[PDB]
Amino acid sequence: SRITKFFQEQPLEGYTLFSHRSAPNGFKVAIVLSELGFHYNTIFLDFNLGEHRAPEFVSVNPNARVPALIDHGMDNLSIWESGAILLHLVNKYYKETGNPLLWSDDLADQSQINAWLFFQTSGHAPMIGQALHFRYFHSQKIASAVERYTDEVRRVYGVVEMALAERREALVMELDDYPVWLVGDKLTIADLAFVPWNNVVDRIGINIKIEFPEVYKWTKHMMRRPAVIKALRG
Amino acid sequence: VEYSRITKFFQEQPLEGYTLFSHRSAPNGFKVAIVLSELGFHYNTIFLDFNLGEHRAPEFVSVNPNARVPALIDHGMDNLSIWESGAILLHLVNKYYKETGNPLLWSDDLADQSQINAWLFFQTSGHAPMIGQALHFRYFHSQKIASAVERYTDEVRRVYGVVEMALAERREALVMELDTSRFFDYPVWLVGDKLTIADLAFVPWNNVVDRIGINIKIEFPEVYKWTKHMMRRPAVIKALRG
Ligand SMILES: N[C@@H](CCC(=O)N[C@@H](CS)C(=O)NCC(=O)O)C(=O)O
Repeated sequence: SRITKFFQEQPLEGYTLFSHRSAPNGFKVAIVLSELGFHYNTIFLDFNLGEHRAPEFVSVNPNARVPALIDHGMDNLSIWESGAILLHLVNKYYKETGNPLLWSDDLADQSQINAWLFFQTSGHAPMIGQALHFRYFHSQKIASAVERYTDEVRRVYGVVEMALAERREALVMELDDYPVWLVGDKLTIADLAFVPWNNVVDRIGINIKIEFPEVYKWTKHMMRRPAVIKALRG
Repeated sequence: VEYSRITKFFQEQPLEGYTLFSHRSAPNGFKVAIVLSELGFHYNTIFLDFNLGEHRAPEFVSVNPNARVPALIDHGMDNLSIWESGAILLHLVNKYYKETGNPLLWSDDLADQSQINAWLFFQTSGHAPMIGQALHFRYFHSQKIASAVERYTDEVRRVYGVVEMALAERREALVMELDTSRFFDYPVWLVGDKLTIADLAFVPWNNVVDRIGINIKIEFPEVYKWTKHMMRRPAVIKALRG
């Protein structure tokens, strides 16, 4: 219950992140949190000891998974889905700052960003997770099952790859080496949501540098960003 | 592969309003319709013929790069195009909010918005997909894999447990909040003690789970009442029916 008295004298400001030393989705919030300049504690839970299943924590995230973020300033608000946490942070920053950093003050851009973000957490992350399970942890080796998800994951990358190619193509049509982004010709939580998972697809035989050119650049760019490194060391 | 029809659509696009690209067996398609309907937004639905490869129409893969449904076009906003059911809902509730002043199925307070998304993502991230895999192995995979079918059926029963537990707490709340009992059948919601897109998002699928052998009414009491109130609403009925 190391989480108990952590709930009897909580901070007056700042944030407390609930992640795991390997949870890619946990890294999603770290990166965004660092990028926006928010100061935050980080509590790494141990799945094996079942800590993400203990009472005091599912009181924070009923689903009992990571990440989960306590917003101390907002009277210790609890947000749990990584996607929910990102939209909360960029919203929170735009409200305090007046500058849509990693976000957008335009409605059509927000929709396009939410689109790529929902697509990421629902069509990209889950499938990868599934691919990982059948290749490394499922109670039995079943190729058809692994192929299913690795294939789907390639379908997804093909989607983003073609998307980035059109953006590039659009840029290059500037005949009178630049980074490309999914929305608004600017980096947003739409792009950063993919990096944590992009760095792990090799464990399932997907070579981005060889298979997805525009994606390799897109992600080489994000990986070179301090915050992404400044919090990817586990 | 005949999408000569879909191509015609993109040359003569309506002035303003909304067009929805869905399919008669797409729960997520109806999740959109249901909300598009609760907010009073008029719209025409195009049911893409996947068998004819209409979802591969170059014109359609520009609106929705992922060639999947739903997909909503906001003609009013210069034919803008949103493609994730979750992204479509948020578009609607925000659009509705700045155009009326009243956040129907939404919330005007930052906190409540975070809590609504939480459930919303949970529904699009952990609910729909697992139900899609359970359904896949139990019915369409290339071979029988009982362990794969059990794995996903369990996840669906586990996520349902989360919602059920969530709704149970909300009930206990209201109760010991005016009984200082009859109020054991007063409508309850996930956030703000009001119906929101957080709640509605689930109804389309909640009628799909019998196919994987889950009996909500017998196994999820709180969920059962929850879905039944939403099902009695005129706007919901019109949506699922059309
Ligand atoms: N839909 C959630 C997924 C949460 C999730 O599955 N998190 C993983 C870590 S990436 C976890 O908690 N795994 C522990 C387990 O499954 O027991 C999100 O995107 O935040």
